Amino acid sequence: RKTRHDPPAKSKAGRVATPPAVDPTEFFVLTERYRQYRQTVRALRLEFMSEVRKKLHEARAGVQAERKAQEDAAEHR
Amino acid sequence: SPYKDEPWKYLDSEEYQNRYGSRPVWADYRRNHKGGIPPQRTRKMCIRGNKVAGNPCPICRDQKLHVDFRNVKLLEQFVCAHTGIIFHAPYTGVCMKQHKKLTQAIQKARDHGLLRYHIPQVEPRDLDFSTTHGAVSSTPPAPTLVSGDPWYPWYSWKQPPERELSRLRRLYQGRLREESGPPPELMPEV
Amino acid sequence: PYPPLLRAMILAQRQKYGDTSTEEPMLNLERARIDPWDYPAKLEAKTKT
Amino acid sequence: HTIYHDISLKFKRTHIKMKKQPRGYGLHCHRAIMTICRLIGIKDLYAKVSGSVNMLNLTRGLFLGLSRQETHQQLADKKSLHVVEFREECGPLPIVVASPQGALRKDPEPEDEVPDITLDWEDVKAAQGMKRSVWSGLKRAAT
Amino acid sequence: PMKGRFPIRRTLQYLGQGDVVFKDSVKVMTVNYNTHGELGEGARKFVFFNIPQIQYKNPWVQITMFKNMTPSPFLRFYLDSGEQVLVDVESKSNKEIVEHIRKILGKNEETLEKEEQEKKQLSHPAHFGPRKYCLRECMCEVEGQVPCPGLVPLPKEMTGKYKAALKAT
Amino acid sequence: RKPTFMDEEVQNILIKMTGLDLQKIFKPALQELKPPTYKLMTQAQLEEATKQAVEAAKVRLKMPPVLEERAPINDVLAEDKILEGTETAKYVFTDISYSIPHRERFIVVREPSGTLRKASWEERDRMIQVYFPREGRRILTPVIFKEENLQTMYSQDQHVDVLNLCVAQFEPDSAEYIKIHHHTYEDIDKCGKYDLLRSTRHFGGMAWYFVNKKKIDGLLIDQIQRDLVSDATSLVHLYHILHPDGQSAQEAKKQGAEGLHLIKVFAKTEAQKGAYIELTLQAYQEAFITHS
Amino acid sequence: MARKKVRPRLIAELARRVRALREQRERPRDSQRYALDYETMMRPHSGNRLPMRAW
Amino acid sequence: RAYRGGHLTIRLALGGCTNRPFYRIVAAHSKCPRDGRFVEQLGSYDPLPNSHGEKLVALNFDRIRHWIGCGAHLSKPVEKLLGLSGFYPLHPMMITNAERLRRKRAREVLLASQKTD
RNA sequence: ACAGGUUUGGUCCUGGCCUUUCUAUUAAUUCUUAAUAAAAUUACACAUGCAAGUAUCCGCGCCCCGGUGAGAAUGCCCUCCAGAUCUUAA
Ligand SMILES: [Mg+2]
Ligand SMILES: [Mg+2]
Ligand SMILES: [Mg+2]
Ligand SMILES: [Mg+2]
Ligand SMILES: [Mg+2]
Ligand SMILES: [Mg+2]
Ligand SMILES: [Mg+2]
Ligand SMILES: [Mg+2]
Ligand SMILES: [Mg+2]
Ligand SMILES: [Mg+2]
Ligand SMILES: [Zn+2]
Ligand SMILES: [Zn+2]
Repeated sequence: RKTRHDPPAKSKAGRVATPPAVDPTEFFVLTERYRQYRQTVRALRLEFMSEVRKKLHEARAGVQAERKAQEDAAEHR
Repeated sequence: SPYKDEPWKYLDSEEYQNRYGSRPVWADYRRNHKGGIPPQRTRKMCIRGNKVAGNPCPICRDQKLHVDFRNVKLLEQFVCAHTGIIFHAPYTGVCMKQHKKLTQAIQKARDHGLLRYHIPQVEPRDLDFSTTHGAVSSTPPAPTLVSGDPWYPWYSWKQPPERELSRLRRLYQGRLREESGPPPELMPEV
Repeated sequence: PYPPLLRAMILAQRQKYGDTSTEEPMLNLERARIDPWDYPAKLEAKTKT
Repeated sequence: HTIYHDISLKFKRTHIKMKKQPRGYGLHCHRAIMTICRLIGIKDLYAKVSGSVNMLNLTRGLFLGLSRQETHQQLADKKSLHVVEFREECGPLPIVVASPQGALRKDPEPEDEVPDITLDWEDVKAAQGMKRSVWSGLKRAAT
Repeated sequence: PMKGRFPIRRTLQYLGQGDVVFKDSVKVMTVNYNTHGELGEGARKFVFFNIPQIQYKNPWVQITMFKNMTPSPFLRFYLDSGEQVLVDVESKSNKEIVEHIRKILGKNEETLEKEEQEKKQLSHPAHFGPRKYCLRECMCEVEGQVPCPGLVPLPKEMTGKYKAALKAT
Repeated sequence: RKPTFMDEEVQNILIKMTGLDLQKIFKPALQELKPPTYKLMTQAQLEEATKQAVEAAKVRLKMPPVLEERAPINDVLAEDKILEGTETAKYVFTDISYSIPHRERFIVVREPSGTLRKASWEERDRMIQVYFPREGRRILTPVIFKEENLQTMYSQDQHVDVLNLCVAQFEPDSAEYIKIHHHTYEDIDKCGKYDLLRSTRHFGGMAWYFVNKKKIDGLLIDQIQRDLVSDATSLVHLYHILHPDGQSAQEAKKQGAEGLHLIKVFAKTEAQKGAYIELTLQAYQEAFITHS
Repeated sequence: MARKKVRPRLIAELARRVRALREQRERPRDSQRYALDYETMMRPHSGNRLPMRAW
Repeated sequence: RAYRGGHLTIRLALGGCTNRPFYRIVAAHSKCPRDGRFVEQLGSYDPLPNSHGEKLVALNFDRIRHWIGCGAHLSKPVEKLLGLSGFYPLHPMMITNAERLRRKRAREVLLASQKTD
C-alpha cells in the first residue's frame, strides 16, 4: 500500500465514493436478521467467556489441584 | 514378443532358462560411468522412438521381458527377499522410465496379493467400543424440528411494515431500487 | 434455542455423567442487549479501576 | 554369508575395521576386499580401510583378521556358557546357536554395569548420525 | 571415542539412558567427597560415572563438586524454598546412592509419564504445515482429495485460463 | 447372562486351545534387518529369557475384539429450506480434539439439499482416517478385498495376512469386516486349512465363529489328527457352554462322561459327519494305545 | 536489546520534546479545523471531501 | 514482530497450490500477513470436492470456543463455515444470498418461458 | 568415502593436489508443447501509470501489507512484562 507521507493520485484526489442502489424491502429484512444474529453471537460469546472462567478457576484453585498441592508436600515431609 | 498376453510364460519357457538361468536378469549387466562412483541418477530413457541408446538396460535389451503385475517371478528379482525393499535404479541398471514403471507394478501386485510384503500386527482403533454415546446414536429432535419450522423464526422472510418501508425510502432517495417481496419457496430448474 | 450442533454437544455432555434430564436447554439473552448504531458514544477517558 | 564378530585389526600400517552385516547388506567393502570375499564365500560384509592402502599389506591384514576369528562354539567352550543370539527382528526370542559342550558352569558371569570397551570415533559418529559426508549415502551398483 | 579411561561415558546413549530426573524445587547439588580410604570408593565412583547422567537430564540444576574438605562424603541439595537436604554416604556403593537420591528427591514414573504424554499433544496429526512440525504440507497429497497440479495436471475445465476465456465470448 | 467372547470362561479355554508356538510367533518378517546381538547366559538366564519371551508373546497373542454389526447412523439435527440449491457439493464437518475418543466425535454433514445430518459409518471412519491416520489404513477401499484378489490370496494360503490386514483396515464392528472374516472362515474350513491358524491370534476368533455356526466337524477331526486331545476336550466344553439347551449338553451331564467321551457323545448327538469323527477317534485310539 | 556498546541517542529524545511542544503551541483551533466550504464539500483544514449522502 | 495494536482474529490462511486453493483455519494477529506468524491452527478447509463429491472441513471446536471466549474475532468465511456446520446460526448474508439466488432462478425461468413461445 | 591417479632405478611409510558424487549462477552450442516451482547484480539516480480508502460530516488505519540486507557479531533460547489493541462490571 501507500504510506502516510505519500501524496494521493491526481485521478482520485477529486474523487468521492458513490453508494450503490438500495432496496428498502430487502435492506430492512436484512438489518433485522443482522440484529437477531448479532444478539445470538453475543450470547454465545458470553457463554464461552463463562466456560473459560470456569476452566481457569478449575485450573487455579481446583479440587484436583489442591489434592496434588497437599499430597506432594506430605510425601516431601 | 509373440505372447503379448501372458508375460509369465516367457519366464518358464526354455529360451529364458538357458540364457539367464537361476541368476537374475541383471546378473551380467554392468553400467559404465565417469569415475569410481557411478552417478546417483541413471539414464532417463534408453529407447527414443526406434533407436537404442547404445548399451541397453537388462530389461530393455530383450523385448520379450514384459513389465507386468501378473508375472511375479520377474518383479521378485527387483525386491530383496530379506529386507523387502525396492531395488533402486543405480543398483539394478535399468532406465528411470522403466524403474518408475517397475515400482508401480510392484505396488499394484502388492495391492492384489500376488507379491508378498510385511503385514504388521495393529491393535484396534478404539480401546473401547461405545455405541451409546450421542455422537453415533439418534438425538431427541427439537419441537421446532418436528413441527417443520426453521431453527430460528427469523430465518424465514418476513414482510417489513409499510411505515418502515416509507421511512427507508424517504432517507434513501436517489438510490432507490425495485422492490421485491418474499422469495419463492422452491427454486425451479432450467 | 441453541444452534443444532451446540445443542447436540450439550445433550451429549451431561448424558455421559448420568443425567437423564431431557429438558430443553435455552440460551439466555439478558446481558445480550446491544444499543443501535444511532446511539452516541462517550468521549471521556475510561477509568481503570 | 557373514563373519562371526566385528574385527578391528591393525596391520603394519593398514588399519582394517570390518563389521558384521545382515542378509541385506551385501559386500559394501573396498574393491579388493570384495574381490577376495567373493572367492572366499562372504556374501554380506562392511569393511573400512584407513591409513595405508598398500595392496600386499591389505591382503595380509585381511587374511590375518579373517584367520584370527573366534567361532561361537569355541567361545562357548572357553566360557562354559550358552551363546544366545537375540535377533532384532525376532524380538526377545532367545535363539541358541552354540551350546557349551562339556561342563556347563552354573556360576553367572560378572555383570559389568559399564563395559570398558575400546570404541572408535568413526563408529560413534555413525551411531550419533554426525556423518554428514556426501559419499556415505551414495547409491552404487550391485555386488 | 578412544581417548580417556572410560570412553563409554562420553556417548549420547550413556547420557540418555540415565533415568534420574529431579523435581522443579532442586536447584544446587553440592557433592563433597574424599580421594583416599576404602570408604569413599562409592562416592568416587558416583562422581566418576553418574554425575554426567544426572547433569544431562538436569541442565538447569547446578552441580558442584569438592574434594578433601570434610572426612565424610556427602551430598547437599539446596531446594527452592531454602530447605537443605543432607545425604551422608560413607559405605554406599555406586548404584545405592543413585537409588537413594531417586527415592528422596526425584520424579516418579507417573510424574514422567504424564509429562511425556502432555508433550505429545503439541504435535497434532490433523494440522498442516512444514515437515518440521506437521506431517503434511499441501492437502493435495491426500489419497482421496484432488492431487497437486505439479504432480498431476488438472483438466481444462478446472483451469482459470479456460474460465477466463469462455467468459470473454 | 449370555456368554460373550470377552468372558474368562471362554478366553482361558481359547488360549489353551491356541497354544504357544514361539517358532511361529517370533518369525522374522520382511522388514529392514540389523546385525544380531550376542551375550553369554547361564541355564537359569536362558530359562528367564524364555519365560520373558513367553510373556511377550502373550501380547502378540492378545485376541482382537469381535463384535456385532453396528447400527447405521441416520439422524437429522436441523433442516434449512433456504439451502435448497445454494451449494453443489456437501460439506463434511469433523470435530478435532486430541483429548476425546473417536467414538464420541461429532461427524456432521450438510447436504446440498439443505439438511444437516450425522454422517454414516463409512464416512465417519474415512474422515477419522483422514484427520488421524494410522499405519496400515487406506483412505479408499483397497482393491485386494475383492473376490478375485481375495480368492488368489487364499490360494496362496495367506489367510493370516488377510486377517491382520482386515483388522487394521476396518473397524471390528463394521459390516465388511465381519463379511470378510466370515468369507475367509468359510474357505479355511472348506479346504481344511485349520493348521494355518494354529498359533495365530485369530484361532480364538475362528473357533468362536465355528461354535456359533455349529460347524465343528472339520475342526474337530483336524484337532484329532494332530494328536491334540486337550484341544478337542476344551472345544467340546466351549460348545456345551455356548449351547446349554441341547441334547449334546444334556446327555453329557446325565451320563457324567469324561473328556475323552465328550467327543464321542458330541459325534453321536449333533455331528453331521459322526461316522467320520468316530472313525478318526478309533484310529487315534488303536494307534496311541499301541504306541504309548 | 541491552548491550555494552549502546550509544545514548539524544536527538531521538529531543525530537519527542520538539514535536510535543509543536503539538500544543501550533494546535489548530476547532473553528478552522471544522471550517467547511459549502461549494466543493471539501474541508480546507485536512482536505477531505464529505460523503455524497450528506450533500 | 512488534505491532502497535491489533486484535486476535480467527481467519483462513490461503496456503495452497495454483488452481488448488487450501485454507487453513488459524487464530492469529490481525496486523500479520496471511501466511505469516500465527497463534494456533484450529482446522482446515478444502474448497474443491474429492472423488466422493465431498468438501472436507475441519473444526477444533474446543479451542475455537476457548479463543472466542478469550476475545477473538471472526471473519466472513469463518462465520459462513460455522453457520453451515451448525456451531453458529446461519449468516444473514448467506440467507439474503440464497434469496437473491432464488430470485435469479425465478427470473431465469420467466425468461425461458417468454423466449420459448 | 568402498575409493582411484600423482613423488622414486625401485619398495615401504609419511604426505599435499586432483578425479570420482550432489546443488546453484553465468557463457558457448542446440532447442518442439504444456503444467508446476522460481525469477537473484546493484542502500547508484530516476521520466510516466497505479498502489489508502471508508462515511450522513465525526472518526478510524494511512512501512499495516509489501520491499531490501548497507550498518550491526549483530544474535539463538529463557524470566519479567510497562505500554498498545478486542470483548467485559471486573
Ligand atoms: Mg515510500
Ligand atoms: Mg595415496
Ligand atoms: Mg504460489
Ligand atoms: Mg623422493
Ligand atoms: Mg543466462
Ligand atoms: Mg546474450
Ligand atoms: Mg478516512
Ligand atoms: Mg521484508
Ligand atoms: Mg564493525
Ligand atoms: Mg502486558
Ligand atoms: Zn532401458
Ligand atoms: Zn499441492
